[PDB]
Amino acid sequence: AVRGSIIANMLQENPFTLYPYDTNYLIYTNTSDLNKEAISTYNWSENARKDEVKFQLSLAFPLWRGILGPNSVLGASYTQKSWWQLSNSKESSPFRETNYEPQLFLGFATDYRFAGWTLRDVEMGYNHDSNGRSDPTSRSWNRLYTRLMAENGNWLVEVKPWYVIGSTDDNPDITKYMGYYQLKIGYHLGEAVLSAKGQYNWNTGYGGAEVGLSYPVTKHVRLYTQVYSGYGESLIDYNFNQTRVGVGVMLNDIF
Amino acid sequence: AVRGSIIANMLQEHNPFTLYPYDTNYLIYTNTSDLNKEAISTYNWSENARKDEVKFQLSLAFPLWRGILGPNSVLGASYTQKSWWQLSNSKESSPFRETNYEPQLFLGFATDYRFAGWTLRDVEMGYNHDSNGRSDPTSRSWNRLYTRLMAENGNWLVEVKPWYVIGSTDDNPDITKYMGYYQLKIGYHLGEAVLSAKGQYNWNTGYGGAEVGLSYPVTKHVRLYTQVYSGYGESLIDYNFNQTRVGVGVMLNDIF
Ligand SMILES: CCCCCCCCO[C@@H]1O[C@H](CO)[C@@H](O)[C@H](O)[C@H]1O
Ligand SMILES: CCCCCCCCO[C@@H]1O[C@H](CO)[C@@H](O)[C@H](O)[C@H]1O
Ligand SMILES: CCCCCCCCO[C@@H]1O[C@H](CO)[C@@H](O)[C@H](O)[C@H]1O
Ligand SMILES: CCCCCCCCO[C@@H]1O[C@H](CO)[C@@H](O)[C@H](O)[C@H]1O
Ligand SMILES: CCCCCCCCCCCC
Ligand SMILES: CCCCCCCCCCCC
Ligand SMILES: [Ca+2]
Ligand SMILES: [Ca+2]
Repeated sequence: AVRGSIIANMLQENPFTLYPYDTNYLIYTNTSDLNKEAISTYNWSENARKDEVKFQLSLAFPLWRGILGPNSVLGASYTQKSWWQLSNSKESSPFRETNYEPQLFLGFATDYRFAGWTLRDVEMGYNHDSNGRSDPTSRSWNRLYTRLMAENGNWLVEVKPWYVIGSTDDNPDITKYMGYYQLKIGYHLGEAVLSAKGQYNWNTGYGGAEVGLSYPVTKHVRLYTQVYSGYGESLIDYNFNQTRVGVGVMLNDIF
Repeated sequence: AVRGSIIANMLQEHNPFTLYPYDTNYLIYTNTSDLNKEAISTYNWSENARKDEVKFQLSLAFPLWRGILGPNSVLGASYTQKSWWQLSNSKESSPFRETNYEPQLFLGFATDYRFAGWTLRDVEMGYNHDSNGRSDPTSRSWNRLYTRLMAENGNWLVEVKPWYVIGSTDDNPDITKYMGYYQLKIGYHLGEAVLSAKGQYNWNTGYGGAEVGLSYPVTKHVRLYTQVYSGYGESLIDYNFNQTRVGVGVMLNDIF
């Protein structure tokens, strides 16, 4: 029963109640640069705008609680990120890009304590990340990963290392830009949450950072502001660098 | 509270890391009688389209303001998303054929109006946008002002949702000929099993479509689910296209 424990939440016991995995938000954004050369096969690409509506849905699905003892769970998750040219009525406001991220995993709610920090989540599983397109906009990669989440007072730190498995023919140099792990830091400043999510490949010099700030405006809606800077904001832009700023609303933050 | 009442659920305060569902949430593997290659001929991969597809629906309710118009009312929003995915079509890099995005803003009320055995439980008024996220020439969209009314009686649930089309429907001008002005939903609780039927019919044109389903709990959060769709308007790109589609897979929540 811990703020930010995905798995501890999933263990909690009516049947019309869904569980979140990651953050759920809808924001209005502008990017520094639109990647028009990657989406050149789309008819509307020449007239693509830098202002878009960005949103993420993310859900956890407990399938088997107690598979490996009282504090474990066989679970699934689904994260979806979409970039939508709403203001671009000239081209019938199309979606530029969606990322679909299903996962299947074994999760453990833990309490290992070291140096003031408490390891709360240990999660191991399969991750698929694709963009739902055909050639040549198709982008896709699969990962075996471990997610480890620890908290210390107002801090939350999450490390997610992975191993790429299978084909990456659509984007074979993706690990050059994405790296082999993802770091997440949350900071709780009163009821406000400062957040940072990113990757850095130290042998290639590539990475990207997502910084955010949210605060409850009501007991229903949080205000949320986001900056993304770097490579790999979306699969179609994994090898593309830009800076994006957005404002909007959020249900859940990382803790 | 009451099984099947979206509004009654939305009024229950909870732990802020719990979402509310609006419609059903499911993931099924499907085979259609006919794939509408014609409508999607603009896509490079259209002629190698395969009749087997993954279909899934996500649907969430978002309480914005409880008590806006009294203790049993709510200002809310919903988002329903349906996707058809050519998973098996590795030859074309398994693209999505079609997604429908259905955001709503509404005023809802939890009621207790009993009449001839049936108890009206949900009264909902709001705005609906239904788009496919495409550009010319595959773009399909329509806006609607609707009322949703849900009533129950023993093992039965009946939901009627009549609407009024508003604004331009320039991507699909004759959409009302295949969809109609209302949607009917019937749920039946047979033990832990749920029979469901969801449909529309235009009496003046003879066009319609129906979706029948059966689900059974495997666990407290997961159900096995089978679906048959038959008729017109399964998706926006197929509003004027007739097909029969059968699917099997898993479900979180059924209609009650
Ligand atoms: C924090 C949210 C950013 C607000 C910026 C949104 C409005 C800017 O919109 C801009 O209009 C231009 C011409 O009219 C387009 O060509 C640009 O690509 C578009 O970004
Ligand atoms: C509520 C925790 C009771 C204190 C016993 C936990 C032992 C952990 O040990 C220490 O605890 C301190 C907090 O007491 C931390 O600041 C130290 O850095 C940590 O190493
Ligand atoms: C039995 C002691 C109860 C009083 C605990 C107050 C001490 C606050 O100390 C806190 O201890 C936590 C537990 O290790 C650490 O995680 C925090 O980082 C630390 O500051
Ligand atoms: C989102 C549109 C702006 C209107 C603000 C909605 C106000 C929140 O509304 C209400 O606040 C009450 C007091 O905390 C609670 O008792 C309710 O459960 C909550 O919904
Ligand atoms: C059971 C809840 C529905 C979850 C939908 C996830 C489907 C994964 C999509 C994969 C796209 C490439
Ligand atoms: C919390 C996330 C809600 C997402 C709302 C998306 C609305 C998309 C409309 C696109 C149709 C063309
Ligand atoms: Ca693909
Ligand atoms: Ca459109």
